[PDB]
Parts: sequence; structure tokens; C-alpha cells
Amino acid sequence: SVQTPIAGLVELALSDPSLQDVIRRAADRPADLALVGPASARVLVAAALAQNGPLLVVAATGREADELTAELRGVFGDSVALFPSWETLPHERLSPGVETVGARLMLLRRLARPDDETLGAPLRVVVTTTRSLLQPMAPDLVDIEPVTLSVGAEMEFEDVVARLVDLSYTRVDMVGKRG
Amino acid sequence: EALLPLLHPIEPTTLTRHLPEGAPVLVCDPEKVRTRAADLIKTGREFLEASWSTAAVGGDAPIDLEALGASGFVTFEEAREAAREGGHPWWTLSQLSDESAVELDIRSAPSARGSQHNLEEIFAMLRAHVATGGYAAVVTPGIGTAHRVVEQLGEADTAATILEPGTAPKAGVVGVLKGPLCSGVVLPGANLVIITETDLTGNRVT
Amino acid sequence: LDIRSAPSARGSQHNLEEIFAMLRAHVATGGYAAVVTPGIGTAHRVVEQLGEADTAATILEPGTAPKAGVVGVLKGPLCSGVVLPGANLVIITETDLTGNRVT
Amino acid sequence: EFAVRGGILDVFPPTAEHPVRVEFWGDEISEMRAFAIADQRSIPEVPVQTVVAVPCRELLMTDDVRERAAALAAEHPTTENTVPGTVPDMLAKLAEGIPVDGM
Amino acid sequence: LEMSLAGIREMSTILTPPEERYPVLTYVGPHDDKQVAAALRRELLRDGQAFYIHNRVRTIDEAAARVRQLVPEARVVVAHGQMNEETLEKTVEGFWNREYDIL
Amino acid sequence: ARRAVREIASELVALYAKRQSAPGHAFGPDTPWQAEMEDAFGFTETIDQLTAIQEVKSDMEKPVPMDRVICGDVGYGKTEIAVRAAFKAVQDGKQVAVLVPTTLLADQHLQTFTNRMAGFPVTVKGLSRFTDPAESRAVIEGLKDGSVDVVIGTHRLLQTGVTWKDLGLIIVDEEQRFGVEHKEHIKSMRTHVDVLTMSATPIPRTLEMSLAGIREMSTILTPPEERYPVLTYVGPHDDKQVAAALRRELLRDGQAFYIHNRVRTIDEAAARVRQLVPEARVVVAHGQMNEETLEKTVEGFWNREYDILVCTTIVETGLDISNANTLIVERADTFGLSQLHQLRGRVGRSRERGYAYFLYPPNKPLTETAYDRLATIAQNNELGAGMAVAMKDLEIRGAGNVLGAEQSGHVA
Ligand SMILES: Nc1ncnc2c1ncn2[C@@H]1O[C@H](COP(=O)(O)OP(=O)(O)O)[C@@H](O)[C@H]1O
Repeated sequence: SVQTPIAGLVELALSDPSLQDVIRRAADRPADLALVGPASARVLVAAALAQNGPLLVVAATGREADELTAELRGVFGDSVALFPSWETLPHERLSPGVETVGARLMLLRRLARPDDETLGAPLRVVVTTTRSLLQPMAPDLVDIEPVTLSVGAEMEFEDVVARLVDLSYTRVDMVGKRG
Repeated sequence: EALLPLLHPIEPTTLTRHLPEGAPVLVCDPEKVRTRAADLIKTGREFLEASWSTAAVGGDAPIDLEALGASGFVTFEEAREAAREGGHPWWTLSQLSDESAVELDIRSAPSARGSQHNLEEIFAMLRAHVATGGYAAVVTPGIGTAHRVVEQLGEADTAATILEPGTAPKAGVVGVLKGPLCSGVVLPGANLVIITETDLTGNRVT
Repeated sequence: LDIRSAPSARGSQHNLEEIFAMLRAHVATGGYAAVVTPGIGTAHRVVEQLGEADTAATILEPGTAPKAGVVGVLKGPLCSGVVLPGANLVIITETDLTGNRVT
Repeated sequence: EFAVRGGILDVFPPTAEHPVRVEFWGDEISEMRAFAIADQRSIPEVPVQTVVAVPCRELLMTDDVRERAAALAAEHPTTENTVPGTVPDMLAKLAEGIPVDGM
Repeated sequence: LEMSLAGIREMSTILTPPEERYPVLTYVGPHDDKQVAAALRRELLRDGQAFYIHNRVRTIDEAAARVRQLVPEARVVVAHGQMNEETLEKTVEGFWNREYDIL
Repeated sequence: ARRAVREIASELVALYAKRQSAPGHAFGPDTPWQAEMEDAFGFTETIDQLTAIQEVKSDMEKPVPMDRVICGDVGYGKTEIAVRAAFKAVQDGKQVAVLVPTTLLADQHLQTFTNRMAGFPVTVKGLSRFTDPAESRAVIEGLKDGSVDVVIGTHRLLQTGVTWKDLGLIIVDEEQRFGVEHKEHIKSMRTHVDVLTMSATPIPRTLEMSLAGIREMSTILTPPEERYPVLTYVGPHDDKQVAAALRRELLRDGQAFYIHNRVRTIDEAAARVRQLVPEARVVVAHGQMNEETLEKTVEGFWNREYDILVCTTIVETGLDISNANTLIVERADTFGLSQLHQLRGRVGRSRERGYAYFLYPPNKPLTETAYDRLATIAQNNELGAGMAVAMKDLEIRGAGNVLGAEQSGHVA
């Protein structure tokens, strides 16, 4: 397809019997599975495990998460997504980027509701960094109901503006930035 | 949010809980992930003690830094234990070799960085590979950059076809493709050889 | 000059097997292959590795030239190897195979 | 370094592996043998050929350098309370002819 | 002015970013030494550098001294207008070549 | 005194006899892997080292539990004997431990044990002060199941909560620096299992053959590679010379010891160092810090995070930073001959040439004994002027580390 340009090439790469051996070994869910290979093989091995179902992939730094995330976008499209890391520390007196927070909560809701097509395709590979892997989070964040806006929906206006106000949306007289 | 364990006191949960049940966790380069993780714990420690020091907070009772330790970074061992206790296997992929490891039959593509003789040796490597009947493919993130590689392939005793997106190469001809790939891969088990233009010019074009 | 540097297997044993494979192909053609190891007690180890990689190896007599058709493990002072295709010669150092410098 | 004893001169040239002891008789060397630093006893299994004791500093201690070391030594005399590492001591010992550090 | 002076001079304007460049996170508040130390160390953790601005030129050296007291692992240097261009330009050449850590 | 020494000899010979009649599983000859591990050595074994390995292997093979010392200078290669003996004990199925006084040595010996014993199914693990309590409480301490074949650890291995499963060999390094309680602990372990100690301080040979029956000690005097002497400069404290020397040592990406024993002013002293070399990462270290901060700072200096370490003599003499090969002794007149020699020895051990700067203050007239002393070390000489006279002092505390008595009352 047009979204995944190198899907067939990764299919041909997965014809290799060692990757197939990784499929067979990962099928019965072993406790320990240690794999050794070059860096360029990451996208392959990930795409290997994705053959058995969804999975999380933790890269070292954020740059590796972006690189591998794009490489996996070349094979899965919108099915693979990235869980970005905070720009600040959990107890630093600075809020992280509104776009990073939005991507985090949006990915968490996409994981919670894979069938909701308005959020995107169901998730296959979720790539992140060590930061977002370790840094915990409140479990009630996915329950926060977002504001769904579609042409033709029946919503009263004051409920919409009040709901956005409750979602930490800054009310201005002229939209310039996100949030 | 820095005051979240004191404003919204709910026992936090890790990221691995939100994953679908049974979804494995693949940690790439586990040692760099480990050391870096330690560095995050040290840094968050420092920012917690600094931004919320009783000398700088205020006049009455302090903020109970131990209470704010809950949302702090979770150590590597605890993240592995919670991920395993949630039904998510903790699998690793390292670059350093190990005797007790499933060493994949996968090797990196030859990078001709800083050598046009090695570059012609890469074109000729693809030439000998496709003369044997092997699968060769060139992944180029640039839109239209694949055509120049095609011309140089038909020019240097090779066959190049702009493979349509989402397709695998056929034997005998090199299949130049557009897509996102940083470094190439050589798989002799699948008779496949994938070269990126990063390997040809030594340039990362994300 | 028509001289190319040696392939340095970083330590990933697939690169090691690949290097021993290109040595096997070079000596199958008829070219000269030499593995120079400055360390004492590491030449026999390279002979064993080549035997596991199915390659004919020989610890060369000090001062000789590698015989055509057999890889010659040699004990001599070298840092990094050199590939001379004009002389049909491939010299690979122990340093390139193990990533360590013997002083 | 070198040590002087009755009819026996011990000397350690800067280029020789083992220090050499030479036995003089009259006006010519009677014997030569290399010894060990530890026990100060001779090593007979090391054959000693002609040894060439080259200088140990990149200079020669002539009378002219003592003269100029006395002209320069005239200024900054500091006759009393000579500091160890200063230049009155250095130039004073150069006028006295003995080699010193930093010369 | 771009439209009025278009007859004698042509002007292009690049308003579109090259990629997704993010707005910096700005924190205003009281000068806390521990916060500055933690921030500079965080910038040092990615092998980055930091600009420390101190306009008072008579205390800029003392300011850099206090900064090094806050973070000993930082390589801090000063650069101001009272310096001659020859020293300042070399200081900048060092700060660009990662010879220092905090300017 | 003659009545005060036999009390010591009693404990000595009683330990030798309790060791002689004790039941301990001897160690068989070297297995096939031992040859490959010994030949994976990067360098070349030395004759004193080969004889030492033969003696250590034989004492392990003899039914009497081993109690042997290894005497040699810092930079002569006894740690290789440690790793080879530990490997030999592993091949017979017995897990081993290595006891170090400071955590830095636990990390250094940990990395050497990793590199020398890599490629074999041998999990090495260490328990320092900075090992997180998760891995510590779980992996390291919980390794009474044969999970660890060799553990490098600090004094935390001597608390009550520890327990071993078939402890086969104990390796002690710098036994003098341990605490008294820890010392009696290790001596309590001596009778039950094989021990093997390493020492950088020499002993008088008269004591070596005087106490040869109770405790065998092997000496290494063959240098593994010619460690050329450091270049010493005695002189007045000039800032330009200090800065120039520090920048030269920084050129080869090296590190330097700056010594300012007056703790009260050490901070200010370091500041003045930063006045001379602004691009230098300068840190302080002294015994008044709690060990949790001090060992972290010294760790940062060993991990090349800092370039110049201002410290006191207590801290400097006891570190093995191979990358540090330049020494600055401010107020060199205040130090004794022995202390100056110890300070100097801690630099210039690796393949790099070391430099030392003994500086006296120029604002006050130097004393007569400082003039004489500084003159002895000035012309660098191994003669009987004092290098040997102050070498005996280096052997006094060595004897104190060998025998149980510390009191110098009967000696004086
Ligand atoms: N035979 C040798 N030749 C040269 N260097 C050696 C030799 N053996 C060990 N070394 C080096 O010297 C150090 C060995 O000594 P070390 O392990 O520090 O213990 P010690 O200093 O007590 O002997 C190591 O850093 C090692 O790299």
C-alpha cells in the first residue's frame, strides 16, 4: 500500500529461518528471550514479534525511539505509534509540552480503545524510551473523557466550552498555539 | 504535575499495565537502557531535592518529599518485575555477543563511508549478488532519489527497477525502493541484501 | 595506492564468520591470506576458529610467506590489517578480530 | 651511573641492557663482564663485547660552559641560604662543573 | 517597507520552520542555587552547553568562580566586551569546539 | 617486651595448627579451560608471577587450607594471580569472594574479573555501597543458590545477614585498611576456607623467614613492564609552572592529584586551582566527608568526570587511578620524607611518564630540616640518605598489617 512502503521487503526479510525461529520461540511466551544482532536489525526483530501480536519496544534514548518508530511506520503505517518522553522531570517545576502530553494521553486512549476508529488504527507496535517506561502515571488518566467534535453532533455550546475548560484548555481571544 | 502525589493521591501504575494482556516488552540495548535509567533516577532525585527543598519551599511544614517519591522514576528491576507481574514478558535485544543467546543470522550492510572504491565495491557486491540470483534491494527515503541510483545501476552492470511501494524485490534485478530505513541489513538465510543510501553516502536523512 | 583497509569485525561473531568466509573464498580462488597475531598463545586459537569455520589454517614459520591455497596464521607485530587485491593478498590482524591492541 | 673501586669500574650506560663491570690492570682493561643490579653479582651467561658509553645528557661539560655559567652565575649569586631548585644554586653548581637537573 | 522598497532590492522571507522545532521551556522565579546546579547538570548529561549571562563586568570573573563552585564538573569560561577581540574570538572558538561547558 | 611478644606468637602458631588440622576440600589440578583463560592474558606473565601462581595453585591443591600473601608494588600484576586462582576455584565447583576495603576497588576488580573471565559460564557480581538495594537484597545477597561464581564486595559482605553456599576461596586486597571488627571477621573466616591476600606494602624479609611456618608469603620483584621513574621537581610555588604542568597533563587527556592537607581551606585551595586553569574540572576530597559522598566523588574522578582532584594525603595514598600521572604537592615542606615518597609513588605507574612537583611556599623562609629533607628528595636518589631509611617506615605499617599487634609502645 501507499502508507507502508517497505512491507513486502520486510516480509522477504522475515522469510529468513532465524526470524521464523524467533516467531516460534516467542509463540509459547518464554520467561527469558535474549537476542543478539546488529542495530539495523531492530525494525526486523520488532516486525518479527509483531507477527504474534501487539508489543512494546523500549529504546535507550529518544532519538532511537524516533528512528525505530519511523522505520516501523514504513512497515505498519498508523498501526505503530510512539509514546514520547516528558521534556521535564516528574518533580521539576515545569510542565512538559502540551503536544507531548497530548500524544501520551492519545496513545494511552488508543491502547484502551483500539476499535475506536476516530483515534486511529488498532495498535501493533508501541515504541518508547526508558524515561516513559520507568516514570509511572495515574491510572485514572485514560478515563478522562475527551471532547469529541464531529460535523453533525448534538452538543450544547456551554457544555463544550466548560468541558474544554475542565481539560486545562487555555481560553484566549485568538488561537495561536496548541491547547 | 510535580505536586501530583500530593494533589491527586492515587497509587500510580506503570506503562506496562496499559499494554494489552500478554504483549511482550522488547528492550533494545539493555545495558545502555540500564545505565541511562540510573541516570534518570539520579537526575529526578536532584530536581526533587532542589525544586522542593525546605530552604526554598515555604515557611510552614515541608512538602513531605517522601510522599512525592511515589511518582518518581521506577528503577529498572522494579519495571521488569511489574512488567512480568502484569503478564508482559521482558525480552531483550543486545548488540554485544553472548554465548547463552539466540544469535540471529543477521549482519549489518557494508557501509562505504569515506571510500568510493568501497562504494563501487558495494555496487559490485550487488552485481555479484544479483548475478547469483540473490535478492537485492536499495531503500531510499528521498523522493525521486531512487532514480539516480537506478541510472547508476543500469550504468554499472546491474539491473534496477523502481519497485512499487509495498512490494518485495524479484531475483536477478536490484529493487530500488522508496521508504524509511537508516542502515541496511544482510541476511544470507533469506538470500536478501538491503542497502540504504545512508550506507552509500554516510548521511542520516530522517 | 591500490590498498584497502582490513574489515574490522567489531566483536559480533556474525562479522567474524563473514571475515573467515571471505578468507575461505579468497584462498579457494588461489589468493594469499594471512592472519597476523602479535599475541603469544593466540595463534592456535585463530587456527581453531578457522577450523570451526571450515578453513585450512597453518601457523607459519617465522619469516615465511603464506602459501597459496591455505590461510597462514602468523606471529608478527601488526596493528590493523591491509587488503591488497593487486598482490592477491589479504592480511587480517588479531586486533581486527578481537578489537584489542597488543603492545 | 658509575662507581669507582680499586682496579674495578662499574658503569651503567644509558643504552645498555645490563650494567657492565670492567677490571683494569695497569694501563689497560684486564676483564669485562655484565652484572645484575639486584645482587650486584656478575652474569657470566651474558657475553660482553665492545661497549660504547654515549653521553647521558645532550651537552658536554667543557671549560667554556663553566666560564659562561660563571658569568651568568655572577648575577643572581645568593651565596648564603641557597634554595634547592632556584637558579643561583643551579648556575652555582654549573660553575662548579657538576651536572644538575633542568640544565 | 518590503513592498515599498521592492523596486531597488528584492527580499525573500522564510516563515516556515525546517522541521518540528520546539519552543523552549521557560521558568521564571527566585534564584535558587540547587535549581541552577540541577539544570546545568541536566544540560551536561546530554553533552550540551549552557549560556550563563552576567552583565556586571567587574564581577563576571567572580560570577564564573561561583558557578564553578555550584557545579565543579563544569568547564566554565568568561567572555565579555572589555576583552580584546583576539582573546574573545579564541574563547568563542573554544566554546564552539566543545573545549568548555558553560559560557 | 620479650614477655609481651610470645602472647602474639601464641595466636600465630595456634592459627597455623588449627589450619593444619582443619578439614578442607583440596583443589584439583587445572582443568582444560584454565590454559585458554591464562593464554587470553593481554600481556606476558612474569617469572615471579609464574612462580607465585605455581605456589598459590599448589597451596590450593594441598589439603591444608591456604593462607598465603602476595607482596608487590602497585602496578606489578598480582590481580591477575587473583583472577586465575579464583577461576581455578570456580572450575572445581566452589564459589569465591573478594573482600576490598573501598567500593572503588570493588568496581575496579569487578571490571578486571569481568574482562579476564568473559566468554565462560561464570556470573561475576559485586556488592559495593552504591549497588542499589533491589539488586543487593535480591541478586547479590540472595546468591546462596550458586547463582554467583565469584563476588567482589566491600565490607557489606561481613555483616550478619550474609550467607554463602559452598564458599571455596576468599581473596583479600589491602587488608590493612579494613576495620578492626572486619579484621577479626576475616581472621575468623581464615580457618574454615582458603584465603589469598594481596598487599602493596612490603614486609622485612627477616620477618618473612621468621614467620614462614605459619603464613607463606610470595614476593614479586620482576616489573611486568619498565615503569620509568616519575620526574620530580622541588621548587618554589609559582602559579605559572603549576598551570603549565596541569595543562600538559590535560593534553594527553590525563588527570592530576593536587594535595592540600589543611581541610579548613581545601575549598578555597581548589578555587585558586580554578583561578589557574579555568577549563579544568576540579573537585575536593577529604576524610571529613561521610563515605557516601567521598566514595561517590572518587568514583567520579576514576570515571574521568573530573580532571584535577584536590585532596588530603590520607585520601590520595590509597587510590589507584592509572590515568592520573601528575602530582602537585603544595607546601611540600610540611610532609615527611616517607609521606612524600608515598605521594609520588601513586603516579606514573602505567605506560605514561609521571610528573611530580614538590613546592614550598615563597612567602616564608624554608626551615633547616625542610632544606635538608627537600634536598634528599631533590636529587632523586635510591641511596641510603633516606629512601631506604624511610622505606623501613613503609615496612613498619606493613608489619602492623601482617601481625595482630598495632601497639608501638614496646617498639619505642
Ligand atoms: N605483565 C604485564 N605487563 C604489563 N602490564 C600489566 C601486566 N600485568 C598487568 N598489567 C597491568 O597493570 C595492572 C595490573 O595490576 P593491578 O591489576 O592494578 O594490581 P596491582 O597493581 O596490585 O598489581 C592492570 O591495569 C594491567 O593492565
